Amino acid sequence: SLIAAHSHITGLGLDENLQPRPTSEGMVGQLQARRAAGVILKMVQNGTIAGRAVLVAGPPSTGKTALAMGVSQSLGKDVPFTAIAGSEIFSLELSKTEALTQAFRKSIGIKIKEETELIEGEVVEIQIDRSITGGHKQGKLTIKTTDMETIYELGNKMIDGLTKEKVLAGDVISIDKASGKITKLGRSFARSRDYDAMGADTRFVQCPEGELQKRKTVVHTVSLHEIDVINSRTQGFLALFTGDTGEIRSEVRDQINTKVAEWKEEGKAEIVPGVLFIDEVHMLDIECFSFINRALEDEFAPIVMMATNRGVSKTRGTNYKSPHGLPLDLLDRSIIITTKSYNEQEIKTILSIRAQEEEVELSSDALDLLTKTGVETSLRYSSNLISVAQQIAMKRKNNTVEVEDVKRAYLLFLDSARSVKYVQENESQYIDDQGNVQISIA
Amino acid sequence: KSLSLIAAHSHITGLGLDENLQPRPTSEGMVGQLQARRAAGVILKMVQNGTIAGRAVLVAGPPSTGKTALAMGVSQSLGKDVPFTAIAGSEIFSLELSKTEALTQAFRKSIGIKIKEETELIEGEVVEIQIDRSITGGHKQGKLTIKTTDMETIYELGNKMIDGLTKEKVLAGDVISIDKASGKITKLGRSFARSRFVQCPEGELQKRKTVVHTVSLHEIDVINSRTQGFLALFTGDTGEIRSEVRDQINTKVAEWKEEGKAEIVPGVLFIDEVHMLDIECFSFINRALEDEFAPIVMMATNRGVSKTRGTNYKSPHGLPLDLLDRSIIITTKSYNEQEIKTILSIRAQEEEVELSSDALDLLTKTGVETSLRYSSNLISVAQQIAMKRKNNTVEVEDVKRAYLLFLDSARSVKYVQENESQYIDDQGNVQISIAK
Amino acid sequence: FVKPRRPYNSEGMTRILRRYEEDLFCTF
Amino acid sequence: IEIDVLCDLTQRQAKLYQVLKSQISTNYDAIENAATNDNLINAVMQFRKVCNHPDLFERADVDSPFSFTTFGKTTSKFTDLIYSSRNPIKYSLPRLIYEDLILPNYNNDVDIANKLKNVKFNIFNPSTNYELCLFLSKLTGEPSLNEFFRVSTTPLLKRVIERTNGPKNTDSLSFKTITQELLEVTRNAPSEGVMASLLNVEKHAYEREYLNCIQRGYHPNVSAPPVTIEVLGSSHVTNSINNELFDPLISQALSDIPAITQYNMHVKKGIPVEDFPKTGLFPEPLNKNFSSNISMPSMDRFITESAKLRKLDELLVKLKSEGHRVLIYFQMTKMMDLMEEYLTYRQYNHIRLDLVHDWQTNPEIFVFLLSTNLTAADTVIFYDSDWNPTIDSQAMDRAQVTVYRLLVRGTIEERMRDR
Amino acid sequence: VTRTAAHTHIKGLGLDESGVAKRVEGGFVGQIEAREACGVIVDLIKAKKMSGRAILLAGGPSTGKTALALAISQELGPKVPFCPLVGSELYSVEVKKTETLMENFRRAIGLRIKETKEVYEGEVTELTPEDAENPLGGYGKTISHVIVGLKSAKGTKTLRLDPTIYESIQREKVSIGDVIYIEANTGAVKRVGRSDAYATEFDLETEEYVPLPKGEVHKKKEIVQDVTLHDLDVANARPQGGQDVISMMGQLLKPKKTEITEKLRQEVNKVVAKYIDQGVAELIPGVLFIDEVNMLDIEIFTYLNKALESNIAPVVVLASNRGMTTVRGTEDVISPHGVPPDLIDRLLIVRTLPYDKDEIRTIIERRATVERLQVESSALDLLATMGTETSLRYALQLLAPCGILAQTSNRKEIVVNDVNEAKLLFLDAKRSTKILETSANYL
Amino acid sequence: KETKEVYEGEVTELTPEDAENPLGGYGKTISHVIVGLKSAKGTKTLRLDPTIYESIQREKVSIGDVIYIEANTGAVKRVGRSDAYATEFDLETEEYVPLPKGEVHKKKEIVQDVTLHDLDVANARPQGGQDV
Ligand SMILES: Nc1ncnc2c1ncn2[C@@H]1O[C@H](COP(=O)(O)OP(=O)(O)O)[C@@H](O)[C@H]1O
Ligand SMILES: Nc1ncnc2c1ncn2[C@@H]1O[C@H](COP(=O)(O)OP(=O)(O)O)[C@@H](O)[C@H]1O
Ligand SMILES: Nc1ncnc2c1ncn2[C@@H]1O[C@H](COP(=O)(O)OP(=O)(O)O)[C@@H](O)[C@H]1O
Repeated sequence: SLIAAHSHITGLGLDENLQPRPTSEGMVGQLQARRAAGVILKMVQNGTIAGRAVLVAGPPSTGKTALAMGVSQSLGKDVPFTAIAGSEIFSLELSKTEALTQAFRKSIGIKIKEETELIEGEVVEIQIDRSITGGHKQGKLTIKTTDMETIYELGNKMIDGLTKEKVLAGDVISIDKASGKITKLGRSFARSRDYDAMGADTRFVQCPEGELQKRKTVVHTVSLHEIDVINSRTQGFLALFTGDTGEIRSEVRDQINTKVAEWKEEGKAEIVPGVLFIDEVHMLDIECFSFINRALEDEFAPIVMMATNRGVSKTRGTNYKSPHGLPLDLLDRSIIITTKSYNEQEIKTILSIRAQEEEVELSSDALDLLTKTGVETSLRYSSNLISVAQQIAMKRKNNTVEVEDVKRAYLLFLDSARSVKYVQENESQYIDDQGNVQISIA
Repeated sequence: KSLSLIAAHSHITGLGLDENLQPRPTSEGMVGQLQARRAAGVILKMVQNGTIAGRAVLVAGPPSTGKTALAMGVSQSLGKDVPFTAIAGSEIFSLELSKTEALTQAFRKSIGIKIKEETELIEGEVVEIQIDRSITGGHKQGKLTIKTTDMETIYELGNKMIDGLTKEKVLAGDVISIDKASGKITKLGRSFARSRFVQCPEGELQKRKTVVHTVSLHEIDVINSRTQGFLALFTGDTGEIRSEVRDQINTKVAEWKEEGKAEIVPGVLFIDEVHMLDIECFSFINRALEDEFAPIVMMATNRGVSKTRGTNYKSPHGLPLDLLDRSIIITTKSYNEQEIKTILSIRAQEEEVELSSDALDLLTKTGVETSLRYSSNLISVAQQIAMKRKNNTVEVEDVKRAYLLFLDSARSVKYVQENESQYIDDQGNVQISIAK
Repeated sequence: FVKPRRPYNSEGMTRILRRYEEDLFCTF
Repeated sequence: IEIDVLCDLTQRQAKLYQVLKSQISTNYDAIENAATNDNLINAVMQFRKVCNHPDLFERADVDSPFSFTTFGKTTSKFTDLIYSSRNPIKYSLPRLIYEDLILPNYNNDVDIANKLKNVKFNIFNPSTNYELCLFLSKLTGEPSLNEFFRVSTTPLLKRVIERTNGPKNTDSLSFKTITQELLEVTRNAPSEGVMASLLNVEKHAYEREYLNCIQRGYHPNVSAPPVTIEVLGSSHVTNSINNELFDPLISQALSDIPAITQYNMHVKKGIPVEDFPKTGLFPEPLNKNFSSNISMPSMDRFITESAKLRKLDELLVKLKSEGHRVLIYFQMTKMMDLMEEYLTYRQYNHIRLDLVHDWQTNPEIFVFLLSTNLTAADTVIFYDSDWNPTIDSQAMDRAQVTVYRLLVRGTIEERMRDR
Repeated sequence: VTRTAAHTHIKGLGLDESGVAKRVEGGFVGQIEAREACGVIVDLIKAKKMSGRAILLAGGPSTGKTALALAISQELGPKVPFCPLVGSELYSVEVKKTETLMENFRRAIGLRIKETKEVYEGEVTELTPEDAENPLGGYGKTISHVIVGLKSAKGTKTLRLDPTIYESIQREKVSIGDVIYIEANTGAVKRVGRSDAYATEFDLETEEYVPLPKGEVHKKKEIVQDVTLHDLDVANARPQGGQDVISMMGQLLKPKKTEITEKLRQEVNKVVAKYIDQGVAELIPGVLFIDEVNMLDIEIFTYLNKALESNIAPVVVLASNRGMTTVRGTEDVISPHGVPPDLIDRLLIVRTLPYDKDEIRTIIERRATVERLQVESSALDLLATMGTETSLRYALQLLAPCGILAQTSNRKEIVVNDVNEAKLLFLDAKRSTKILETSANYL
Repeated sequence: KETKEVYEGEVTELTPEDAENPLGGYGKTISHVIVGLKSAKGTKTLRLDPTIYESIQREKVSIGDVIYIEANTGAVKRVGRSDAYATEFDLETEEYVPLPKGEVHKKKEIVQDVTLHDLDVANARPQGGQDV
């Protein structure tokens, strides 16, 4: 894909003793928060501990969401990671508690084992009997490998999958019985009688040998929220993509919980927990905080990581101020990971990593100027200046980025403090809080 | 009878009044409040006369003084087939209905139309059913031999009777009922054959039955609205019935009363906590009380000089003075020791709670110092404490244990105020730590 | 022994037969 | 020799144990030592019945919603079955309301006002508003000017069923959007094409997540028909209600004609296919499991409902290579559950308690019962915990000596074993 | 092995036969008077006689109110309907909050019904329709009847279905050789699947293969079903289950909460009372639990005042951490626990007290044993001092990082160094607030 | 970028050729469908699949119509009638398209520019569900 702000983070950069390296897997510095995140990651990977609230706190441009993305990269596959912001909860078709419930159940995965018969072979003959209106469809499929040849009875869905990706005789195809997947591997006959209708140029495939039916066990992970949406109504699979899952009843949730407990006790399925990450958690209402307080005490509750960058600020939905924008009963249920600011060396290493990721060649003095600018103004400002300095240097028809390219990009694009000073020096030129402005020059 | 556990007003079977509208000191589960009960009897006679339309009354007083008890007494003394619509003030703030539309539905649910009609019914015990099938099945013939305690007859059935008897399968020994015009067969049940069980019905088959239907004006509004089926009477998605349908219903009801085919039964719309409405609902009530097809509206509130919802000023009873100008106010007063003791004894007698005289005196002292509802709630938990010790009678120690285990309002306030650091205040501050 | 096949009823239904050499559409 | 082996408690077993402990109560510790030392005995026997099998307590029948219905039920050549379900809730409507407000009458005006509002004052009438119809036909491109009056005066579901429109005017302002073009090119398109696969991702997500074979998890608790309205002495109400609930166009649309019936109308009766009633518009379910709310009692579930029976079944899976003998002890009514356990899927040669000499001559038989010399037996397995050892030693007097006391944790059974 | 949560260690209230509370039993430590009051309330619920009884669990944070509600639910058993709820859950964007409160009120009242089902089950042998003589009349359908032959174990019979029952048959895609299950109560058909009398190795649709059903065709079977009043209300408000086109199209519409009228609830109550009077169903009243009852505004409290006076209302238990707080939706109404005095008069406040050092220590010990962790005595004492200094929940939630740090260093025990490192890595609310007050760029 | 290989033009004949020994119990069992297409300077006779023939019945394709077949999918598309085949001189509501230019067999590379929101909108809705 494209290069984003967290593309360089490929994990957490920790040893087997949960000790962070000074620079590993795109993460440099922040050792105590990285060790705490490794402890959280090991607690997730254990899977026996449910519904723990974790708060990540610190100033802006420090690495809270960088730490969350490092946890997500170190989480591994087939483990859910639902990364949402605090503004997605406020919806017009869902309640706040229902949206929070859907976000909670999107983070709990169910690993299901299924038994599948794979039937790969050359098609001898397809007989399809259809009704006059084409509604009812049945028939037979005589399929063959180099050892034995069988005849199968086809249903409606298998015939519908045979009509699309049109299978003729002499075609080597694969049949997945548990999923209804028709895969045309190719054509093995190459008959002399060729029709003028098709434009098919299927490759030659060797005749498959051995047994025709092969038994195998497949493993797939489906989230809880998919199961409630599917079981909620008839066309729930459409609602999994349209998002028209309006306020699923609690009876569906209770029956799905009992059914997945029965699936766990049968050995058919297993429950893996994941991480619900909530960026900008101060934006939630006090009703959302109360629902989070009572929903953390559930058996099917994931590990909740929250990130906020605010001090003693006003809690939304109330009239008082609280630390981190969160009430004290929520902070009672949470363990707080604190993230601290960087020095010159950590900012320099972050900028060098970001320039290496962006395929931007920097000189030593250009990197020193970018480090000094990042220390003075902001790390994000210099990390944004890297790309436009690279564009300026490529406009100058030289491969590397020099000091004057960084100075030209600094002169062209402003930071927060310079723009604040320019606005305050030219106050009448801008619309103030009272809606007064002087457009006229004279 | 229907579903009824023991509730807060289960002991009230009506208003304990004489023929001269004089309240007895203890009758029909109601004690005390002589002026309030006499005023409620006057309002009940206004409803029973049926010639006065759109009168608003306000039952006002302190909490736990019997405003809802008075409304329940009026509802119980009203009788059957008279519409009593009891709603709370927060029920009309809907998401799919406007507040004036919800108030219109609540107003028109309390006016009924009484229609009497005749139907020919055949209710009998089936002796036997014979049906001789054809060679192919184009025509079916049959004989139904039915009987009662007095009569016994045989009927030559048509095709539609045979189809309506094979569906809803009737065998020999079934007491059934047949409506001839609508073709509906209802299996009342198995007769007294030893081999549910219902006795064989009395004679004179094919009898005229007079059915008296009381249909509220809201139901006819939902029916006459052609975009609304009567399932919206059960689903509740009527969705802002248009005014012109209501005008056609009013003209049709007036012409039915003039023709003599139907009668009008006015009822009572009771609004508990009427202060929870806002000012626009009060204005709509102020105009809607002037309709000819408007019921008598009882309103209950306990607030005193409170801020009116939707405004920024304060008004008596939470109600603006144009609404109080259109209403006559019934004032309920507090109870003394004897009335509290009689209410507690009635509540204990209803819940089958046998308690001693000194236990009654202790509960009366608790209900005088604290509240009537606290002691009436303490009665049942004291009974549970009594049967935990395998005792069938509530003693003084059971009431003492119930008072120790469960707190009242003032004790909870005092215990909170003595330990206010352990709770969450208005600023969200709490000290969850117990040391240092 | 061997269990018999399920009875296959295709009366009054058009047939599409795809074989090695030719394809047939037996319609009505 | 003695190999007491332990098990857990399943979800239904734990639910039955909790409901028994809450519905019995009365000093459960005294119940525990009462079960240790040996009304009172029936609670101990029903607790042991719950511990043995959840289906020993009540049989698990079908999992269906509660039918909120009144129907024609038998109180007790072909017998016909006719749909006769009705709601127990009956709404009584008087004849006066129906005959004076809904039906046309000489003193009524509903037909006259309906024609005046729907036909005479319709703005899509070509007799009075031909200019608006011409403008809308230039806009939409409809080949018929009467389409707007027909569409505006038909029910929406009836319109949805009867939308078979083929030609459109090219000289019109109705434009073909880009997304509609992408819909049209992949209406009938094979897989692995880039335009075909870029717009068919829901089917790919269906196929790769194995959603074709996923079991149903939720069914409703109560299933109810609509509330039946009865009007006494009027067949018009019954005819209108039957025409509304069982409208043949909507009923035919949500179903299909049988194929031999389609052959009879098309070939034998000469009806063209274009004049057939529209069928097959009912949406397909996710699976065959999602087609109905009724769930059959699974035989494979019955093994895993009891941890004792599940562990015993995987023990016969493990020890199928060597003959043995099973012992049930004092618990009655657990025999027929075992007979239907081993005669449905896992067929083992067996006898029911002569047969001792049959065991001593035939070694291909596998399972004993003998609820309370047999030296030809080689491996014994019990089904009761450590009771008074007199009858236990009498049982092992029959008798390699391998002993299995299937013990269950978290229950009175393991309590008494520990005693 | 087993996944644990905040209230996994609690098995019940843990009382004697006389109602007194043992100090440490049932997963509970302390709160003797609160547990005794909850046991009295549990006995009141088990009496199944009263309606609308309401208590309030009042206390500080982390004092065990939700623990007591879960203990009440565990002591009542799975048959008694327990409806847990938050005060924030009543604010729905589909329907009004009072309707949601009434729906939860009906959801907390249960019913156990014996139901007789008439069943035609068996393997389809023949399935022949009889066509209508005028197929295109527009008044009937293309067929008149359908003859279907079903054989069970030791029994064979044929059925003549009307087109509605055959429509229900053919929507299940029933062919020759399918064991099926027709329910005569609703007309619903279950296709059990292919019979095993034929060959089962030549299908492609991963079907299941079932034997012939035992007994005769046309059985009458008794099923014990546990429903709620809300289930009946939502089934009658949105009708699904019939074979008429209204039920079938209402199956396919998007479900949405509606304001269920009082007329439908009274009709459902009449039918349920008729079921009770015939002795075929029994009523099981239950518990509606509302945690964080401070989140309700004044309209929900006003509707609660009316709804508690009903003759079918369940036992409602509430929890609140608030002290003298203003009621939500009001301006100047200062009330205890954020609950207005009109509802407080209808309540029975059950106080819950904070814990001591040793109670916190044994709570930490029980939470360590339920999470399968081994803690040294000195580390347990340091955890107890940390719990008394910061918070009980912070000491309980630090056990899992201590176990992670213990298993990192290849140890099973939790040493004092592990809990010191977990104290250093993870912060409580007070230390985080002290960092917030002494920081410049709004930490 | 994608490759479209199509045969389009005014049609000349539609002969659903019957097979030898054509089974039993069915009428007009089709071995193949011969379609004679013509365009500007080109004329091609195509031997199609039998299963295209019902699509011939689906789009109401008669002799004189301008049709359009993609090679990969084999789906016909009745664009309209030819301008020369305006036989109904008095009254007709057919759309008379001109005869298409170039050869009948044309294989062309086309480029389609969409957005990701267009893909999300087209994938969200049920693509040809054909239900109520
Ligand atoms: N330890 C780190 N290693 C690498 N990059 C980091 C680190 N900490 C912060 N960053 C970078 O700093 C930027 C701001 O961090 P981020 O977490 O996105 O915002 P905030 O810290 O304000 O929540 C990100 O683009 C991220 O790539
Ligand atoms: N006069 C009375 N006679 C009998 N019972 C009464 C009387 N007044 C009040 N009660 C009972 O006291 C309880 C609380 O009174 P309530 O009707 O709630 O008063 P209010 O509605 O003014 O708060 C009710 O259950 C009611 O039955
Ligand atoms: N008496 C007790 N014995 C054992 N554990 C308790 C006790 N009281 C509280 N806890 C534990 O303390 C935690 C907080 O209890 P909870 O009821 O959720 O908070 P609150 O009391 O604020 O509602 C719970 O996880 C519970 O397990």
